[PDB]
Amino acid sequence: QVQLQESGPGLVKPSETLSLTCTVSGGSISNYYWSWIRQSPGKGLEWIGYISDSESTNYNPSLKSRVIISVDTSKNQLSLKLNSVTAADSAIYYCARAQQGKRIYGMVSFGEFFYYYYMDVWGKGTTVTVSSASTKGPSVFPLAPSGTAALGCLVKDYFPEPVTVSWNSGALTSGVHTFPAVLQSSGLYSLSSVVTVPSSSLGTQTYICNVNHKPSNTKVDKKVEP
Amino acid sequence: QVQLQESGPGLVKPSETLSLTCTVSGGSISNYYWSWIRQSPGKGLEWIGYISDSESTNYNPSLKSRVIISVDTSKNQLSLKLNSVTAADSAIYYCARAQQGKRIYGMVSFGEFFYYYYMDVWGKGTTVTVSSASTKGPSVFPLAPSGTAALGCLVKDYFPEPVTVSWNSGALTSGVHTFPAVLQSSGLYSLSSVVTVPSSSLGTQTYICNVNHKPSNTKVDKKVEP
Amino acid sequence: QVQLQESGPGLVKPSETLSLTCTVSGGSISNYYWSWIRQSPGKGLEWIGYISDSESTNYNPSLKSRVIISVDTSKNQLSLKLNSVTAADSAIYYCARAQQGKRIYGMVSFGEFFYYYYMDVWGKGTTVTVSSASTKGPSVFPLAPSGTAALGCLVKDYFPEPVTVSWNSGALTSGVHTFPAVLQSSGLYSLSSVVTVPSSSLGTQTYICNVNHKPSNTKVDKKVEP
Amino acid sequence: SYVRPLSVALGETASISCGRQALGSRAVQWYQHRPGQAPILLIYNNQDRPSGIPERFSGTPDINFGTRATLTISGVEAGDEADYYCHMWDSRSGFSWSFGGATRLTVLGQPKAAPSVTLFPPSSEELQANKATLVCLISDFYPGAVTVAWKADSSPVKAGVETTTPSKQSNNKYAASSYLSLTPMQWKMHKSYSCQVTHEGSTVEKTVAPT
Amino acid sequence: SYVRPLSVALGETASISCGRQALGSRAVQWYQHRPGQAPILLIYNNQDRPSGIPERFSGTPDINFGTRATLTISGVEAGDEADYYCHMWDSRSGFSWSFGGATRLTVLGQPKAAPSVTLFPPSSEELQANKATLVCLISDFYPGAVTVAWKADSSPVKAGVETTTPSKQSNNKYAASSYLSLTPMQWKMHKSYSCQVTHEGSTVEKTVAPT
Amino acid sequence: SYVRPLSVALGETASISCGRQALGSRAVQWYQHRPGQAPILLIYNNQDRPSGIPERFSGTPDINFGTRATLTISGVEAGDEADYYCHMWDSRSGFSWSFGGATRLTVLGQPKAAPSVTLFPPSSEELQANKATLVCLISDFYPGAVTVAWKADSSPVKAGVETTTPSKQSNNKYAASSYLSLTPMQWKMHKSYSCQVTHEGSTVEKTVAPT
Repeated sequence: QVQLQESGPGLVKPSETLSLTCTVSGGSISNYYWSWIRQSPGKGLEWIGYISDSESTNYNPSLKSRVIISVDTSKNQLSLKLNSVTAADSAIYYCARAQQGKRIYGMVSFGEFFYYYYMDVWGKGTTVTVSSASTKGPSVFPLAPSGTAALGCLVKDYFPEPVTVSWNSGALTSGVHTFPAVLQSSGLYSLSSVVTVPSSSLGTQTYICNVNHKPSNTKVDKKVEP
Repeated sequence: QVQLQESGPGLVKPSETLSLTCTVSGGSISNYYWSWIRQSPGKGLEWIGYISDSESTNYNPSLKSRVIISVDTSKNQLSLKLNSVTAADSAIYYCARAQQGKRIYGMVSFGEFFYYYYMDVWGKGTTVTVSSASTKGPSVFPLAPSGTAALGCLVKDYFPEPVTVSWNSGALTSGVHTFPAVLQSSGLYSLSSVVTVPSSSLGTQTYICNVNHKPSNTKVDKKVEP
Repeated sequence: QVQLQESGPGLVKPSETLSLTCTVSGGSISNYYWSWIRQSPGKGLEWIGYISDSESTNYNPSLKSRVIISVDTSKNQLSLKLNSVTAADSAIYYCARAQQGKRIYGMVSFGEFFYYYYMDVWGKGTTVTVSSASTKGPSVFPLAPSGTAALGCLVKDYFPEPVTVSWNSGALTSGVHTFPAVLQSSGLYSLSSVVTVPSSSLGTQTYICNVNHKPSNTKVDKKVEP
Repeated sequence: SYVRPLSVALGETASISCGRQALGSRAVQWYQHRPGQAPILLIYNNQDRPSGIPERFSGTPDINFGTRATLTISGVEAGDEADYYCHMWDSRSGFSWSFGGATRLTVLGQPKAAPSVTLFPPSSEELQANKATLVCLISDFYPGAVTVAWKADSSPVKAGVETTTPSKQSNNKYAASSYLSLTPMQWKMHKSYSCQVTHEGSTVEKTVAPT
Repeated sequence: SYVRPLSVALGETASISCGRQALGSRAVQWYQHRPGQAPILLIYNNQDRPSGIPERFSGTPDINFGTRATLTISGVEAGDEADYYCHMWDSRSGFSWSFGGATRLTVLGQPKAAPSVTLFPPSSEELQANKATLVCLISDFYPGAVTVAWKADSSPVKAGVETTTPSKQSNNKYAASSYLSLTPMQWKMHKSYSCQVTHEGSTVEKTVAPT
Repeated sequence: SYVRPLSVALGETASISCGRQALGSRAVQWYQHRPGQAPILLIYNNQDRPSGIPERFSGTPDINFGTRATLTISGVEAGDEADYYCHMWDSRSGFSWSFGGATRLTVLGQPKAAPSVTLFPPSSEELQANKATLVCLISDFYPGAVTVAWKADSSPVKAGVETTTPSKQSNNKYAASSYLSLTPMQWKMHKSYSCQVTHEGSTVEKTVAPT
């Protein structure tokens, strides 16, 4: 019923205002609590802050001095603004709905209770990289094949992570296998997607490899054939 | 007590009367039922027909129009004649004794019973190939050796299957290993027989490899030595 | 409390008096029984003889004619002298304390008992080789390295067995792995010692390989470095 | 005819239901057949088994109508791998000419066995005939599936290779043969030839050179 | 934050004790997180679990004080491998901003799986760009650790290789990629290139040559 | 003397019957001996065991005549692999000079372990001496049996190799060494040298080249 979807730049220069947004699908926004969570490599999950149903804010003191969370009720969008970003600010920024719980141990009249918040539905994450380097679209090269056979699609020299790859614009989905990237010494990632198809399908089921690298708005297509 | 042994051409030209025979060893022939069974590659076991102890015949309607089964009581031989053979007639033709069983469910007076036949002792099979191609004897080449060691005997370019191989004319039997044939693109089979013997037996236990290809009546022998 | 340590030539010429000694550490010598035991390759453990606390002797009749066992109570040393040694006299000569047991089955008055001896604490063994060949010190060559890494020390062309190897004069002990020797066709043994150390330890933890070949009183050292 | 598979773990009890169900009183025969070999009549009457067949092979009798014909093989072993035919006779239907379908029984949980590769160089008499054949003999491996790879020196060679599909041996293991045909000059002009036999996760290599 | 490991055999019951013990009445949340994926709230109140989470995930309630907060995962499977966070709230301490430590759960006794290597030669369009890359794709292997080895003909080649640290797949197996970069002349002037993938005790080789 | 073998599965109870049976009242000693090491007196009187030996090593006492002398090792482990001698004394026979036969105990069902190959190139000082030796060091493998294969580039090399028969290590695994001797010119004039170590079903290769 309720799903969330993040969206961000992916690349932000050092000492610059990072800005992400998050869309709610199915439910409203001004009747729930929403939290921003990031997860850096090596470091654990870090709670950034949250916003109420009355649009009241409360930031983590770890980054209180430079985080501003907002909300737009015209639709179901809530944003995040983080300035003065450093190299340690690159992470997968998640977006989740917080649910207020009231743990009561003594007398509510004396205030012998405390509120706790928990995230019950999360987003999918937005990869964000803080680097002085500039974005670069990839270079797609086909890998033609020769029981069954396997063909590929080589996505080399792009920055930064990630890159989505679908086969036949989304039609081909069985046997697809996209492999994690590789950070070469030059500083650019290199991917590789491969599907296993029946050998007899070589003539002539068209195999269109789709590649999208949003940090450079450079989508490309390429066909494979022996 | 009772054993059966088939014998056939192995190669019959298309549109020609195939003919096989079967010998009974130990028992008689005119006091039992006998059935012919063939098994083609891919297709299951196929019942061809049978003959009674009174020499009455009953053919499978699958090949009723072109099968004739006979019997010779002078000894214990029963034959099979199949004409108009096609490529699908090549199989391993087995020979087995059928035993009549009378399953009674109701009243024998009203005929409420039926006869069933089952084969309890079989032969070993005769490989028969239907092909326009001509027979060709093999070419035997020795494979000298160098805990233990292993020597071989290469039987290449023959047609059709099969070829029997014994070592030391039947004396050598421990550690013998004859490998299934190979159908090359030329259309001829190629075999290979290998025994594992103690290394010290190299000097000088004679190792005679025997090869027999009956479809060409070409028996040959060859010795192996480093 | 009580430990024993053998000591011998390691190499004795054919038809010559072999002579070994054994030291007791912690206890005395003139109050126990002591036995000499050798173990040749292929043949089992062989009891050579023993000596009493009163220094009375009793040799195995297998080699009674040419074995003389002695004892020196000034310290805790007991010796062994075996002359007319042949090639079959090369073995690991062990030294152990024998404990007299008196098994009584009938009446001690009639002598219905017998004494049995058992060795409860042994030495470590002394390798002795009987050969006309002459001793030769080894030739040590370093094997520099390149998670972790491994460096080595090549001890080649020595005679006879054995050779002790310690790393950093005894300091380095974790990850050490000395491999059994190799008898080349020339007739000389060749060893190899290797330790696995952290890769970062390459700069610059000194790795000194120590090699001792007592049959030639030729100790040597060598350092390894990329 | 068509083949219906069945997998039974090693040591379990196999239950092979017949292909066609009877319409009246029945007299069903059970045959064991491994391709390239004569069938073995397991049970002739609805439950009567001949001599030379263990008690672990049992069939269902025709007591009351409605009972299906099932061959039960208790304590399955690797030798029980074969085709099982259900020759069905009944009072209602006619004369049983067809042996029926074919239940392909495979016994799971058998011990994995590595191959025993043996490579032979071209014989002298063959080279005297201006021909040369390298033979790679693989045996005693389970499960029965291997991949061969021929290399001239270090470079691969795929033109001129002939490989056998695996074949079960008398000891319930598999065997395969590979033949690399080449001209006698390609055998002298190269340094060494290798046959790489990859089975399960591992690969084994045996090499030969003209010396 | 720091990571504390835990090994539980396949099928057993995992007992993950919380990082920090409560000083008063508590309300503890349990999150499941596998890196590169959104967390999964397993239990929100001390024992209340949301929908879409099996009954085998259980937490300890706050009945009497002194009971430690432990997440129990009965019947562990290979999918249960993830980081487990214990978001601890209590009456005494302040506002729980930190999710706490991270219990790295690994499930022992999983079936060993051999890799599926696939090597591609340099594409024509890449060679037209005066560059050439050999790619070696490894997948479906467990345990997730392999070693790659690139050889030009028979001689080794280590200058120009880039290999991925293994990554868990959706089927609980691992995948790795290896990229050998070389000039297009070094691709023509050599006879063949090979990628040796050694996993567990065995090694598998896939080779390619410009033909 | 002759050696009589015995196989006991891991964890079972070994029953080692003595070589010679007693004619009268007996006093039997049991010694544990692994070749290349000092024996370990397990039991001295018919059942008395010294200190430093677990209770799982037990011997039969001489209560009534007729009982055979048997050493029982309950809960066998890989460390229990050794030669077991039965020093037999009795009232009837004379002085027991011979330790008797030798029961070679092997513990079945031990975990298979893949080797750890390590290949070193010829050292500079050795090459300065106009000699060159390649050493291939294999360790931590079980069962203790491997096959080495030396190749110059891709062609095999068998002239000049010396290999050690496996030897048990302190951790109950095996180790072997292989030495390929060659002239320093054959080390420079070749591209690379490899040592292929095949253990159980798999083969592992480590290669080295003069660079």
